[PDB]
Amino acid sequence: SDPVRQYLHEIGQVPLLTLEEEVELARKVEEGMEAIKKLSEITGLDPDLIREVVRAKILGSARVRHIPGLKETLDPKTVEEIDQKLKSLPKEHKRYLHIAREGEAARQHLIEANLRLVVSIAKKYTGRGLSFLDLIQEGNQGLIRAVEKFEYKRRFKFSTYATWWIRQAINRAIADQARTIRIPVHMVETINKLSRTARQLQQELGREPTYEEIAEAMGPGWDAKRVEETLKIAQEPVSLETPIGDEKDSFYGDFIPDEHLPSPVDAATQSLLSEELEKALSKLSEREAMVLKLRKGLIDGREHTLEEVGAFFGVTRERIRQIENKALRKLKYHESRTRKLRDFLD
Amino acid sequence: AAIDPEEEVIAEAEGVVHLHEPASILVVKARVYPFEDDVEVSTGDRVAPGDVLADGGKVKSDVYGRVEVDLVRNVVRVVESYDIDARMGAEAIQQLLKELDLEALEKELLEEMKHPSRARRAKARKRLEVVRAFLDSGNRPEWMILEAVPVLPPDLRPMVQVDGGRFATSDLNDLYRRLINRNNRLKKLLAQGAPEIIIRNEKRMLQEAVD
Amino acid sequence: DVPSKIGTLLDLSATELEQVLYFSKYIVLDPKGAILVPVEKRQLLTDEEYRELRYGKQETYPLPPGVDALVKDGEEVVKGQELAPGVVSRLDGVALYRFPRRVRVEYVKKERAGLRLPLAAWVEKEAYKPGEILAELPEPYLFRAEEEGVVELKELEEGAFLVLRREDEPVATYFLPVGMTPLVVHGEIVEKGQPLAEAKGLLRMPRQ
DNA sequence: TATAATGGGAGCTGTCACGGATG
DNA sequence: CATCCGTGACACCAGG
Ligand SMILES: [Mg+2]
Ligand SMILES: [Mg+2]
Repeated sequence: SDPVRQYLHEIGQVPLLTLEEEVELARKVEEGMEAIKKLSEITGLDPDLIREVVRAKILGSARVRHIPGLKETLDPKTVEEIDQKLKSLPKEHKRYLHIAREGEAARQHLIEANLRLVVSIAKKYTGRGLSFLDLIQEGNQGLIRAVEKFEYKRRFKFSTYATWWIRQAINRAIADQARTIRIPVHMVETINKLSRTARQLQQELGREPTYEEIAEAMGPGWDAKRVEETLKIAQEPVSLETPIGDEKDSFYGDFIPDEHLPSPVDAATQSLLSEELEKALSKLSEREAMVLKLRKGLIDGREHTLEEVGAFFGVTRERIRQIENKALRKLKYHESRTRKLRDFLD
Repeated sequence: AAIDPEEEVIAEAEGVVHLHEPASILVVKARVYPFEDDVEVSTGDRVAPGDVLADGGKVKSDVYGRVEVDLVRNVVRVVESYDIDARMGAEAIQQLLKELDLEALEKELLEEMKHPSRARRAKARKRLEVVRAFLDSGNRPEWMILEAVPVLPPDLRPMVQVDGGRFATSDLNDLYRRLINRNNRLKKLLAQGAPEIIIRNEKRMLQEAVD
Repeated sequence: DVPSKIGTLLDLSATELEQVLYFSKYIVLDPKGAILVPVEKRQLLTDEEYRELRYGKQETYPLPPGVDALVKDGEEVVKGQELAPGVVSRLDGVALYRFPRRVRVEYVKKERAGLRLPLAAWVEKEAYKPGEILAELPEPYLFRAEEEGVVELKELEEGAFLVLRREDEPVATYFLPVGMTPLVVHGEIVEKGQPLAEAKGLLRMPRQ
C-alpha cells in the first residue's frame, strides 16, 4: 500500500550485525577482491570479466546482462565458458576462485545489513527536490560504493566510512536531478552559496539585500550584475497546468499565444509577396529574371555566385553581373512607376 | 590470524585444536560432506542429489540444496534448497501472458460454459469474452505489459518562454524525467551487483513512475 | 480498470495482481520440484516462504558472555535439543560456530620418565592405560631421589613430574602417578636418597 | 574519503449510483 | 442471494 512502509518492512528483515559479523564480512570482501586480482594474474583474462562471472554465479542466472566496460556480451554461454576455464585449475589456484565466490557472497549481505543506515540518513534530506524513495535509492548506491571502498584494517566500524559516501551520493543526486533545467554541480554550489549569503545578510539587515550588498558579501569578482545574472540563470520554470481561478476550468497555459506557427495574415502576406514578385519579374526578359532568381535563391533555395550563374548562362561573370545590374535597374524603374511592391517593405 | 603480525597465534609445537566459547551459534539445515582432493564445485552453485561434489567424483550429492565450500573446515556443505523459479512484477506477468495459448483456454472456458452452476457459467463467459476479443482482434495479451514506453512529441508538451523571459512547461516533462531517472538508476544498479532488496525497491518505484 | 483485463486472462484476483506487480509476493513459473504439498505453478509465495524454499532454513542464537557451548562444531542437532544452558534450537540440522572466543590447543608430548617401587607392591604389565592401577602398597613408601640437582616440579591435572638439573642440564626425570604426594617445591635442591614424594595405599595412572 | 552514526510521518474529513468482490 | 466497497460522475457562456 505505502511503498515507504513496504521498504521499511523489507529492511527490517536483514538483522543488524554484531562487530564480529561486520569485521568478518568486510574481511571476506577484501580477500575476495585480492583473490580476483590473483585469478587475473593466473588466467591472463580481464579482472572485470572475472569479477562479473563470479558475481553472476553467486547471484544466479536470474540476473545476467551486458556490462558496459566489458568487451564481451556477458551471456550464460560465455560465463559458462569462463567458469570452465576457471574450473580447469590446480587446487592451489582454484582456491582463489572459491575465495572470490565467498567474497561476492559476503559483499551482498554487507550491503543488505546496513541498508537501514541509508534510510536513517536520507530521511534528513527530504524537501530538497527528490522523493524519499529516490533519496533512499541514491543513498543505497553510495552504500554500495562505501562497501567496495572499505578497509577493515583501520579498525573503524563500517557506519563511519559508509555515512560519507551515503551523504555524497544523496547530495550529488539532489544537485543533478532536482531541476527541470539541469544546472552543473559547481553552478548549483554557487547558487546555494548565493542563497545562504543573501539569507545571512537579511538576518543581519532586517530586509532583503540588494544586488550590491550581496556582491559585497560574496567577495572579489562579484559585482551586482553577476549576482543578477546568477539569479536569472537559476530561475526554475512554472507549470503550464498552473490553476487560474477558483473554478477548475482555467490553466496558466491557456493564455500563452503560440508565436512559432505563422498567422493567417502572415501566410497570406507571404503568398501575395511571392505573387507580386513574380509579377514584377515577368516584366523582365527570361534571362535577367532567371539571373535574379538564381542570384537570390528563388529557384533552388541558396544564392549562387557570379561564376556559377555565368557558367550556367554561358557568359562572363562580368556579363552576368551587368545583366543583374540592368535587371535591378528595370525593377527599380517599374517600382517607381507602379509602386506595387512598397507596402511589403513595412 | 589478526590485523598485525604481532597479534597472531602460531602453534609452538605439535597439538590438536579445540574451539570453545563462540560468540553466536548457527543452526543450519544442511548436509556435511568432507573431502580430501580437488573439489569440483565452487560456492553458490545449485546442486541436485547424485551430482559430483569433489574428489574426481567419489563424494556425490544426497539432497537438494546450495553449495557452501568451506576451505577452513575442509567440508563441502550443502544447504537444502531447490532452484525454484519464482519472479515478481510485470516481468513475471509478461512471461505468463506470453505462455498462453488462446484457443486452449477458449476450449476450457467453453467446457466451463456447460456447468450447472450459474456463477461458474457467468465467470467463464466473462473470461471468454476477453479471450475472444484478443483472438478476433489479433492482439497478443502480453502487449498489456510495456517494454518500450513511448514519448509524446515535444511540441505537445512544450517548454515555452513567456513574455517575461521566464519558462513555462508541461507536467508530462516532469513525469518523464521521473521515469528516466528511475530507469537509468535501475540500469546502473543492475550493471553493478546490487542485492535483492535494492533492485526490488527500484523496480517497484519504476512501475509506480510509469503509473 | 476492474475487472482487470490482465487478472481475468490469468485468473488472478485484484489483490494477487497488485501483490505480484508491486513486489509483495512471488509467482512460480517452474517450481523445479519444490516442496513447501509440492509447489504448484502460479502459486503466491510470501517473502519468508520464498526464502525458506530458495535459500534454505537457518537461524543464529546468542551466547551470553563466558558461557561455553553444550554441543560441538559440525555436529548434527535435533529440534528442542538444548544447544547451551540458555539456548534451545528451534530446528534440526548441522550446528556451526561463528566466532570462537577461546582456542584450546592440546599439545602432544612424548617423553621418558622413571620411578622406583617395592616389588611386593608392583602390578606387572607391558603398558599402562589411563586410570589403570600401577601398584598397591601395604604401607607408606618414600620414593627417594637418585640424583643430585634442582627440582623442576611440573604438576598436571592429577599426578606430577619431577626433573633434576645440575648445571641447568636435565639429569633425572621422575614420574609421580596419582596416589603420590610430592614432598618438594619447584626449584628445590636435593641430594641423593632424599624423599621426593610419598605413595600411600593404591597408586594409579592419571586420566590425562 | 575513516570516531559513531542502522525502520517516516501526515492525515485532516460530499452525494449518489453502479458494478464487482466477499463472506 | 445479500451487504460492502472502490470508483465514476455531478449545466453553459463570461473573466479569472
Ligand atoms: Mg564584491
Ligand atoms: Mg468557464
